[PDB]
Amino acid sequence: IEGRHMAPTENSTGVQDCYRGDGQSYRGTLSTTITGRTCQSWSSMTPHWHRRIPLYYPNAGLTRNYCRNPDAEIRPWCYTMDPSVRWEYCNLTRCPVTESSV
Repeated sequence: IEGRHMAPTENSTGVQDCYRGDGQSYRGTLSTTITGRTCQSWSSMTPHWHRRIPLYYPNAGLTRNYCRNPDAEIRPWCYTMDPSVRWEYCNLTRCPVTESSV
């Protein structure tokens, strides 16, 4: 989990940083994504329109810019603060330990 710049890439098999269990299971608290990007606080309208602000959706409970995803899958998928991305995967990757059955 977490890390610094080193891998010239990202998205699943692009950047380092391994996850555990369900990277997008309402966990993490890293508020980061990859090696120089965040989740973009859902409300900070400046670089890019994050998404349906806490007015249309049933106020689920987004942790500001805490790298995460609305529903689920395996890894989060939210924009970043860096005005040169608009989208990035949280610093979480398949670790060579945990497995998956269901």
